[PDB]
Amino acid sequence: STGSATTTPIDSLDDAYITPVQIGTPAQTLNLDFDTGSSDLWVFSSETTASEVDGQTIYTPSKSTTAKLLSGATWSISYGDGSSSSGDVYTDTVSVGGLTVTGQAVESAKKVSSSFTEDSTIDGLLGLAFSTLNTVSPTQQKTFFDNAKASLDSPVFTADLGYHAPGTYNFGFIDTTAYTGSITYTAVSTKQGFWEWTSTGYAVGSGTFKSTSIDGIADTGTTLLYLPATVVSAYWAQVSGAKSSSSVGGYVFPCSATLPSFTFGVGSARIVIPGDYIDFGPISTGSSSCFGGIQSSAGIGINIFGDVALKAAFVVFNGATTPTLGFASK
Repeated sequence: STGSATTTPIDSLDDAYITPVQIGTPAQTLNLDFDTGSSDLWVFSSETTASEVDGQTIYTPSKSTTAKLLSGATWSISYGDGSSSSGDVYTDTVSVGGLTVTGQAVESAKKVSSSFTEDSTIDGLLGLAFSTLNTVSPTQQKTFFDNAKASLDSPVFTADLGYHAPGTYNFGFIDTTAYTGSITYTAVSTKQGFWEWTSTGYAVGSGTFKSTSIDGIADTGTTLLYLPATVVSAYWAQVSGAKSSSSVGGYVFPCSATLPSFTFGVGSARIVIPGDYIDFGPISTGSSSCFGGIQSSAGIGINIFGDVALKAAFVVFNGATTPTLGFASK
C-alpha cells in the first residue's frame, strides 16, 4: 500500500505545516502537525477542557463506531518549546492520504497548554519519530508509520515541505519526479529515539564550505534551524546589523536586509537553503527588526534540522531494518 497527502503552511511565515488526517467511522478529519521529532498521535477532542479549546476541530470518539477506549492508558508529553498536553487513549481507524491503519492509538487530550489553545489551525500532532519515545502508559503504543510499515510497498515515508506553499508527505514510495539529481543517504542513530544524523559541514552564502561534523535531528515539528553557536555566529556576521537579542530570544536582523543562503552537507552532497527561507518576519507587528530562521542550539542540548532546513530538500525517512535518511535537492 501507499499514501499521499498534501501538507500546508499554517500561516504566511511557514510557522508549521498541517496535514489532513481521517480518524474514526464515519471519518472525522483533523488537521495534524506531522512531527518527526516525537512519537505520539494526539488530538483535540470532546474530552479537552472546554476553556482550552479555541477554534480547533475536535475528535469525538463517542461518534466513531470503531473507537475503543484503551483501558487504563494515559499519556502526557512536554515539547522542547515548553508546550505540553495530556489525556487518555482510544484505538481507532486512522487514514492519511489513502493509507489506512486499524487499531491506531489516538491519544485524546484532556489538557493542553496555552500555546496549543492559542493556535486554532493545529488540531493535534502525528508523531513520526521512533516508537520508543511514545508516552502512553502503562503500555507504550506504536506510531502511525510503525503500524503501517509492514503493509507499505517500501518501508519509507518522505517529507517535501514547501516554502510559502503546500507540499507533500508520501508513505510507502519515493516520487522520483519530486526532486532533482540523486538522493544522498546518510546513517541514522536511533539511540535517542530521533532521526539523528551527522551533517558533514556548512557554507554561508558564496563562502567556502567548512568540513565539520554536526550531529542533529531531522525534525519536521520544529520551525527553525538550530545549530552550534559558532556556526550561527558565522552566518549572522554576514548580515549587516544582525545581533543576538536576549530580550527577543535569538538573532534578529534588519527587515531591510537581503539574507545570504546557508548550505549544509549530506555526505559529499550539499543542500542550499535560500536566504529568503531564513526570514521569519517582524519580531512584533510593524517592527523593522526581523526574526532569524537560523538560531543557536546552545540552550537545547541537540542540533535541530527543522523546517527551515528540511523545506530546502526532498527528505526520505527510511524505516528499513537499519534506518537511514536521504536528502535530495528539488
